[PDB]
Amino acid sequence: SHMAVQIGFLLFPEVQQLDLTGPHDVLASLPDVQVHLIWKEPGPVVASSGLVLQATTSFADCPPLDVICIPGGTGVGALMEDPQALAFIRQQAARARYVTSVCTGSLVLGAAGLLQGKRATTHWAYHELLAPLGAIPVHERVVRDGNLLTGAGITAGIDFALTLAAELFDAATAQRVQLQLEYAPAPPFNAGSPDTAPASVVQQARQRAADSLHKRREITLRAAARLAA
Amino acid sequence: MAVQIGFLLFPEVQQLDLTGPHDVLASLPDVQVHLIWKEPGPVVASSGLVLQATTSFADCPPLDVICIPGGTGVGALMEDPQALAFIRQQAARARYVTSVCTGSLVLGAAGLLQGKRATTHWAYHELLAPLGAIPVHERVVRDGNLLTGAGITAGIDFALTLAAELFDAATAQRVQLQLEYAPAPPFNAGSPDTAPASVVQQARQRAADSLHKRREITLRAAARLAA
Repeated sequence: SHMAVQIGFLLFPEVQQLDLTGPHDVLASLPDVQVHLIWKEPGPVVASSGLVLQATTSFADCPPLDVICIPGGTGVGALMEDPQALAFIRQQAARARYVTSVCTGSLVLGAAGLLQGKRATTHWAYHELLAPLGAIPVHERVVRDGNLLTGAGITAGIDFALTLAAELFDAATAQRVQLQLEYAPAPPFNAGSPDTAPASVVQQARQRAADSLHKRREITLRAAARLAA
Repeated sequence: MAVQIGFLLFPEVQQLDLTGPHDVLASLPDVQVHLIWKEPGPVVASSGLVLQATTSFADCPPLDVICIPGGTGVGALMEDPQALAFIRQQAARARYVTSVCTGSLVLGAAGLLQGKRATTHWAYHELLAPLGAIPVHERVVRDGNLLTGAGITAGIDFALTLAAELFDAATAQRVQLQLEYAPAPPFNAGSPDTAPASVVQQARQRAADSLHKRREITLRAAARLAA
């Protein structure tokens, strides 16, 4: 309808698609919502896995949003130094009801200056990069600070989206969607956190992520210097 | 030698049934993931999200794993002889024949649940028995090389279960940690067993028209298997 809640996801090259598609299917289940997938131009955008998604609107044509949501992925390092994307995020965040992210999407909110003095979370492996962007880093899976809501790594998007649904509507509506989703998780292993995974598994992951972390540290301190000037 | 994993991608799919498992399985070493429909190109999910089929039925390589997601669109597939024939063709040699949520009703319409333990979405569970299944109220059910997941988000638990079978526990644990899959749902309403009675009533009231239309399709599909 013309009175729909306007929800926008930034869709960028090398996005982690589940950061976007998990929340999308939760929020698209709510009454009279319009969901936008936003990039520089409408058209195909390839996720890090090779899954092809389709942007529905340009930055220029995007209507004022009730909710803006920034997903994470390999592609976040480019976005943290993209003046056009950061300008769009700051413009929309001026008047949004909720300014939101999942996973390393919060590093993009950080680069835009929107985490200064604010409680935030991100993916467990990249949590150290919050403090240089002015955030109060919180080791919780969904973190609220006023109208800012951030989710932790990838699958936290589902927990994040049900939390947001309760704020947009009410607990009864969020619970109905949870039941329609049959979201009563029963993971076959207990390795979802660095605190519970076998030590060997946490070590192999920190070994894998080390190169990305050192590259994102340098981008993060360049982004922090631009907020300082 | 790469493990070939194929998802059926059909109009009015419930996209999270596909995209959850896709991001888990595409994280594994030595895999190639296909999104299969009658022709490559755009397929629109029930939410209006546009996905892209990568291959036709004809160009699809022999699959190690076939996975059928669910959604509003399964009713049409349950009476689509081309889709059911394609599924039977791949099921013949596939190492694993699989589904998430109401995707198991399509496996049922294809004749692949006869005498097998299976699950589906809680609201449509009564439709498994007429398609020949032994209905099991568990979130991931394995019967030989058949693995079925329950409603929508069960696809993530299903895919980690499958990952351990294709590779090993350590490989599945590495992916679970990369996905930070340590769920903390803000409510306890994911099952009809735990949700408030008012919430169950409203979910059953929303599903009723879909369930009646699917009761009718199911009994036509069962009658074809019998004849």
